[PDB]
Amino acid sequence: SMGWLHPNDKVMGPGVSYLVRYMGCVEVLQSMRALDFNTRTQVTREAISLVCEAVPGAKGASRPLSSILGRSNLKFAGMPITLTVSTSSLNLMAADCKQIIANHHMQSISFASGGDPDTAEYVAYVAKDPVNQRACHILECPEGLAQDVISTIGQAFELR
Ligand code: NA
Repeated sequence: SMGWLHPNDKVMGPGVSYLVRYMGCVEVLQSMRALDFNTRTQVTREAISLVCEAVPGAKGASRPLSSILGRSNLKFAGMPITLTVSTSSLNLMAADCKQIIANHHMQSISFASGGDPDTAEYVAYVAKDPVNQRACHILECPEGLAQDVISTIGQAFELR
């Protein structure tokens, strides 16, 4: 119930893997450091809402915070992946266990959070990549794993 869930060497070395469902991303148009924590949390909650209302079968299924949240990218939304969380990156690998959906360098991650009780299986993180710029990426996790994922993302960030 307290503290990191995995040995530090594991997170620093190969990373920790999870099976989750990538749910797409939502462009983020302000630096997270310019916003208060409560606002950061609202942005992630709303990004989760945006993707869940579009992607069929999403467990969590005018808009607020349109100054901060922009367009959705649904190209890879709904796809099962292996997420590998390490000190180098968040690595997102497709169901063939070959194709890389995304590899978000850890140094590019500027916020991570869960949802609320209605979206408790979701993880949101704000990253940069050359495709999506600053965007909020959404993962739908199996029961139990969302908090593990969020904790381990922090562990990786800190150990980097
Ligand atoms: Na390493």
